[PDB]
Amino acid sequence: MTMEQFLTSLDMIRSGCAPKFKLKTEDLDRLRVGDFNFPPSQDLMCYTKCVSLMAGTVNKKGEFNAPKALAQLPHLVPPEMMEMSRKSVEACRDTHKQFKESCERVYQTAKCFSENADGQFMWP
Repeated sequence: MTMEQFLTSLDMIRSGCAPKFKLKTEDLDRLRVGDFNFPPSQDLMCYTKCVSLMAGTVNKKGEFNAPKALAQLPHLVPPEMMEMSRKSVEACRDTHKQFKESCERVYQTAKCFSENADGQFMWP
């Protein structure tokens, strides 16, 4: 995937998930630039789960699958973002073990990616 394809994919992924929830545009804008520094609603957390299910990086119980995520990266991010993503997969692989509820498990993992990111992080 090229950078141009990646940037557009963010909108396409959002379109498959956002209609299932009641979400604020301002909250989606913040996640889009990797700013997870605000309290999320349950709907926003479950949105992150929907996006991750589409990516194949989590199961329906919200358990993050690090080997599978590493294998999926070429279908998720451009070459330019691979190393940063590999680094965040490793740093954030066990975050889900601290939570029991599936949407929360995914949201906290995504928040960890955003915080561990050593470059710009973008969420669909």
